[PDB]
Amino acid sequence: ASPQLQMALDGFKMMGEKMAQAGGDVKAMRAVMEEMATFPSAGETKCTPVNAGGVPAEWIAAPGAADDRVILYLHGGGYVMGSITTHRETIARLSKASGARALALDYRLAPEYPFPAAVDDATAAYRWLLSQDIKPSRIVVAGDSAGGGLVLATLVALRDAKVPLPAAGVCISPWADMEGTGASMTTRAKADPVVQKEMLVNMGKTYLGGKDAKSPLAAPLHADFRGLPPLFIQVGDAETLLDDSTRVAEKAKMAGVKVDLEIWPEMPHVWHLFAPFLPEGQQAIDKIGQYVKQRTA
Amino acid sequence: ASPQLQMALDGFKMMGEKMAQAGGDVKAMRAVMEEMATFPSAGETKCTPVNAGGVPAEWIAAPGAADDRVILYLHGGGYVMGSITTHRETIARLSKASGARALALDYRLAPEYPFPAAVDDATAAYRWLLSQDIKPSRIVVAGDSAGGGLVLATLVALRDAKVPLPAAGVCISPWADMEGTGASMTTRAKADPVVQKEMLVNMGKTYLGGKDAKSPLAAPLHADFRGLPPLFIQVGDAETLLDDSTRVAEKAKMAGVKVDLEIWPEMPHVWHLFAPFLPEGQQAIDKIGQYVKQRTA
Repeated sequence: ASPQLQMALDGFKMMGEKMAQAGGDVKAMRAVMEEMATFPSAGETKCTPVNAGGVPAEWIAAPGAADDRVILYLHGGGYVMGSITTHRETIARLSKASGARALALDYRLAPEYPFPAAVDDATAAYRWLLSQDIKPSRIVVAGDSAGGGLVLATLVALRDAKVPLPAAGVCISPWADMEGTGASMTTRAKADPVVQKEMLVNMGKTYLGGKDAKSPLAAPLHADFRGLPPLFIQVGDAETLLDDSTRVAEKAKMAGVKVDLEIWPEMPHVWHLFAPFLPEGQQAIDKIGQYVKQRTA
Repeated sequence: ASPQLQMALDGFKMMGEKMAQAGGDVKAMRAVMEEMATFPSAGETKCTPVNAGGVPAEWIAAPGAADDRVILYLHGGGYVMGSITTHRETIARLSKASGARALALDYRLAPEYPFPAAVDDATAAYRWLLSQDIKPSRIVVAGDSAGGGLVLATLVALRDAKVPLPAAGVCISPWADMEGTGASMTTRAKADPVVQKEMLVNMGKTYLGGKDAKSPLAAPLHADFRGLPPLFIQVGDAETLLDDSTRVAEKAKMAGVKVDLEIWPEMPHVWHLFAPFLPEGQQAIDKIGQYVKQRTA
């Protein structure tokens, strides 16, 4: 609302500053994000670890979510950090709001497993879902920041490989440009308390392992969008990644894709994560909820 | 349990500044507290307005909560502000954690309705509960800050009037001493982001109506405690009101009252109010749940 928004902004502002303090050290960075993670929904949420075609994963089901309606969820963390643990609360709420069971992927991360390890797990995971006899028309592939990028990458890979595509793709504050050439990397630098050009390019370099920064599957800004299923893109105005969402939305419509873009005024990066006390976070999760139903009916 | 406590502390520090910038403007102050309050539990909580013996009130029942087991909840806000609206969330979490239906009072506030109106509403609300065939052994009277105070005053007044007493009383960071004479007004003044002596003595004066500050039903540190039911007192170590709790716990013990005092390290004033994201918030509420449950078996 705003004393709520201002809690969340100082929230990231502190996350943002412990980030800097970890330096290049990736164990530290991982701990900064894991320390912010709580799971207040745990008590009423069913969690079942599972191997998703060789990808460590977890079924996350809010009460009376359908077995046969499925979100394949791809967590953010710059392709170097995050885990089922950091995003578990958001996924549970998306499950509730959508009446769908989530498969939350623990996909391999950089520097240990650089690009395209993440993409191969996502695709492996999706192909596993089809193997379990879940209809493609009952699945949506959803993710935030890096994982929002990985949603586009994944759909592109799947379409290349000629695998039945899913009912839609949901991108929260997606990261699609590895070089940070977006206008918003300057016009939203003041407003954004955590994502900045330098730290993001550095995280990109780590993901790429010296491979080409314009590789479609790593930087889906530069990917071919023709034939992808409907895309839902939520992004905040107070985001250096605003123009990853604006440019992807423009390019996909031009390619004939059905896109819905929401630019949430004053909201910061993956504001969904502050859902428990930030009304906009839960509002944004309820909109995704409805989208998944109107797409999987 | 620290990136979260730091968000909470910043929360209070923002609130404390908005308090100071209303001056003594009571309309404005009442707006600061409404600003900060949300009700994320609303969707699963049954809320029923009611007149409680000529006191505007609300039944608030979490799922599972029983009709015949009740918390008379008495909200904080220094006897001048707060409402059912400010404390709805904390009250619904106390409802779920305790498996008890709660009655939230919009008790009358100074300076429109100075001391003793709050105490007359409280006791009027209590006797009404009894008129509705709710057994006193199935009642707990619970309150935070000013409302913590009001729990003590209410049990004193009820005992003096020979009204059959409830199973227990619960005081969260209770305000017992109108003159702020405790060691913690000096030893915890740096640590506590929200309660300072000056602002609080001056807020007592508003409640008192120039009546005596040692007045037992206004300052229950000075009340006789002999006869009162069991008390649960929870207070933060990072609180100027810490010694209100320790002093009240020592007097009460000495007067034969079965008293359970918990000092919570680093925690600030009514840290419960941050339960949605602050884990020690929800823990503190979970304990009150267990206390109410064991005291009403």
